[PDB]
Amino acid sequence: GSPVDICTAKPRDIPMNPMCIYREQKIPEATNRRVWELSKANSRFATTFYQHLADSKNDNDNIFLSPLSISTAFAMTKLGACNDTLQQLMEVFKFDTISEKTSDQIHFFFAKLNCRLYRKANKASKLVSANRLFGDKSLTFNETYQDISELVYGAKLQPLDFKENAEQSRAAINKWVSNKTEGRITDVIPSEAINELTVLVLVNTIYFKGLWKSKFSPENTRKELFYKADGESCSASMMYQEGKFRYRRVAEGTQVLELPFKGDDITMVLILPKPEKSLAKVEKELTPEVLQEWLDELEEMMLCVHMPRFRIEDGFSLKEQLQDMGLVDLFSPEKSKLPGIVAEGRDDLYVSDAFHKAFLEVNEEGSEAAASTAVVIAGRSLNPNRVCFKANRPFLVFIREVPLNTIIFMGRVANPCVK
Ligand SMILES: *[C@@H]1O[C@H](CO)[C@@H](O[C@@H]2O[C@H](CO)[C@@H](O[C@@H]3O[C@H](CO)[C@@H](O)[C@H](O)[C@@H]3O)[C@H](O)[C@H]2NC(C)=O)[C@H](O)[C@H]1NC(C)=O
Ligand SMILES: *[C@@H]1O[C@H](CO)[C@@H](O[C@@H]2O[C@H](CO)[C@@H](O)[C@H](O)[C@H]2NC(C)=O)[C@H](O)[C@H]1NC(C)=O
Ligand SMILES: *[C@@H]1O[C@H](CO)[C@@H](O[C@@H]2O[C@H](CO)[C@@H](O)[C@H](O)[C@H]2NC(C)=O)[C@H](O)[C@H]1NC(C)=O
Repeated sequence: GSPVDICTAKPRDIPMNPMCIYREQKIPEATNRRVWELSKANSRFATTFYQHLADSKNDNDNIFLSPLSISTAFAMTKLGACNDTLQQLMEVFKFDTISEKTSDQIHFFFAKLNCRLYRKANKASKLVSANRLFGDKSLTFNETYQDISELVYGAKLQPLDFKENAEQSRAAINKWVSNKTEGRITDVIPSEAINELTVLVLVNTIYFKGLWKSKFSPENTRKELFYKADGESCSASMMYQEGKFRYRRVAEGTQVLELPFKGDDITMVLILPKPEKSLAKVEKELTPEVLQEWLDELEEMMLCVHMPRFRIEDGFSLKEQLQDMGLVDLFSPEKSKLPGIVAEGRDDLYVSDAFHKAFLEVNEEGSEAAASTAVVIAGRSLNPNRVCFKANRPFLVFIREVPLNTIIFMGRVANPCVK
């Protein structure tokens, strides 16, 4: 190619100029100060956004998003944003809660994170991204932007004929995502979500395929009762397994359990509150630092584990939620301001809509693995010598990249029962 591999390259190289500027804390040994802060930022938007979304939903619904996906997709947007259609971004995404050093070169450090993130040991531990911008052809996009994107995020903007071929462009965008996601994330943008009036469109999804470092034996899976919040219970395929796992019983009996994937770089963390206590309180108590304290406190332990098969997922229309959180100008044709993408080809450029889509399907094998069918037996005698961690009541769920300490996925399994 022409430029230098961004991953190895430092800031003292690759001239990155954003048309608009916005200008100890015990960090673990062997850590990139800059990346670490940036992450500290994403995890804030994470819990924040999760809680806000959780209020809108009902304690009996499953939840699932990818804070990293969105933080990433919108960072792109802000590559060429300005004024309020920038301050808001920075504020909403917590980028203004880190050093001016990091808060400045956010695209650089996001590039670095993406580097340690999407490279690979491509074992049974894969992680594919699919974030992209779609704007109408009837506009000339700043090529500076275009280049920087491709290098930092690697996608550049994409012009589609919205004004004359919406349903065709819809299929275009759709057939792009149902690609990067190995024909798995299908129908990102729904019909009538894009019309001849669509200006700028934002899509963003993350896909994770992986196998448990310590799989469950299908012969141990069983039909047991999962008690929902509304007091009513239901049958679920409870998976069983006994081994040493990082565990931690925190405040008020809430248990934290970590199950790593082949590689130990990606893991699923469960936050399970005791039978009586409500997940709602825990969710409200959730702060980036609390989660961190819990993670560090973890200690390998020999335990008995009951976890059920399940699939949580959700196609998001962030526009609503985000602005409701304070992200306004960007979605407003009048107030927006993205001089970084278009000077003013056909006037006011703004994000018509933003589409999210993430899903998790766990079983004996791993995430997005080989499902089984062997008729699930019933009943389960009590394990002698020891009780047991049982996710037979609403629990939290986080899919994290450990080295980079980044929350890739977060959700709630409030009801995993027979679909
Ligand atoms: C296409 O968009 C890019 C940004 O997305 C534009 O980048 C230009 O980069 C230069 C780098 O030097 C900026 O210079 C300014 O320097 C002063 C120094 O006092 C600083 O205070 C400013 O914050 C800024 O870094 C420049 O502002 C920025 N765009 C401009 C000229 O405003 C690029 O110029 C765009 N190209 C086109 C054809 O519009
Ligand atoms: C960002 O905001 C600043 C201040 O709110 C803008 O600066 C003013 O822009 C108006 C044009 O609407 C000029 O008439 C003023 O002279 C500018 N400064 C003053 C004296 O208020 C700035 O233009 C905005 N950036 C853009 C163009 O997006
Ligand atoms: C996603 O769809 C397929 C993945 O199943 C990709 O396959 C390529 O398809 C294009 C035509 O769209 C061919 O020119 C390539 O030769 C195919 N193989 C390659 C090089 O990957 C396709 O590129 C992806 N993109 C889209 C828009 O569907």
